[PDB]
Amino acid sequence: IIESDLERAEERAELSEGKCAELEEELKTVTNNLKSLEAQAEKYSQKEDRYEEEIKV
Amino acid sequence: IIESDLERAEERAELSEGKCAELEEELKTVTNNLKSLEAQAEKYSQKEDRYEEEIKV
Repeated sequence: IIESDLERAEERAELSEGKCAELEEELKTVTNNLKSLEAQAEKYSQKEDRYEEEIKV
Repeated sequence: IIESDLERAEERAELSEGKCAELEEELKTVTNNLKSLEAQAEKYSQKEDRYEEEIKV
């Protein structure tokens, strides 16, 4: 039972590690997509500012 | 011994699950930021156009 629970504890170490690694990849993916969207939103906020500067002009 | 490895493997499952949950929370935070940023990148692209339109007008 204990060996099976070790296999399970280890499986859970692997599953939770596996999944946390999958989440690291999902996280990096959404972080990179966030950075892209943030950079995009920022490029737009910069364009908004360029226009705002030009709007003011 | 197997139990000690189990406890450690379970501990790894808990530590890894800890990380899994932390990454999940970060994933969701970042993903939620991604989504708010998707909304902002688009609202900003729209503002890029509303402002461009204010310039054109």
